[PDB]
Amino acid sequence: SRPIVISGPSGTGKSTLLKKLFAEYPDSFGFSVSSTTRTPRAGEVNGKDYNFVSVDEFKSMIKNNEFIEWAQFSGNYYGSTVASVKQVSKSGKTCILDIDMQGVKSVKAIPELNARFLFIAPPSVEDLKKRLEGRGTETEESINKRLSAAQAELAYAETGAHDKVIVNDDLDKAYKELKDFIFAEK
Ligand SMILES: Nc1nc2c(ncn2[C@@H]2O[C@H](COP(=O)(O)O)[C@@H](O)[C@H]2O)c(=O)[nH]1
Repeated sequence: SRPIVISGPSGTGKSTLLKKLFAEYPDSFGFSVSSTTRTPRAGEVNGKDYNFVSVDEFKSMIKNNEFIEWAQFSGNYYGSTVASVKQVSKSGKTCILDIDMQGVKSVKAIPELNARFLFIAPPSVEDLKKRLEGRGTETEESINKRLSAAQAELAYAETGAHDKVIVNDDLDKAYKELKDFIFAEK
């Protein structure tokens, strides 16, 4: 039951690594489903990817102390709840939290959770830029901000804040590392 917090910039293939994990070990791990006020994307199931809540409900959740941690990103709110983590743990599975660097810093400050920290790094920031540009979705201005956030995360990883850093420069290789880390148990 030590929760594993996984973080890393989007574009690293991080969702595919976890997709594989939950495919191979469906009865061993439970995902912490965060609440968010952003709008759902095609493919996302409310209650599975996120619990999509209004701003009035997310404010009520803040005032009633329902979060382990919460942040804002691009004007929308996101947070991990006490009740989603508690339900996975009482099911008897290992809780996995997929959160950003602000979320990592916050859970670091909660000794009680006793979490493990795994960071999934891009091959390099230049490579991340190529993937984000190759998607065609982002603008010059959002990509620049994402690269600046990924540089801040890599500098924070060199303080020794995570228990393990995986460089995802090949999915199957990073997936073998991820399972080696996890099933080591501590
Ligand atoms: N701190 C924190 N960050 C989160 C949480 N859920 C998702 N994030 C993040 O906020 C960003 C946006 O996620 P997206 O909108 O793509 O699903 C990503 O950096 C992702 O890691 C949460 O519960 N807490």
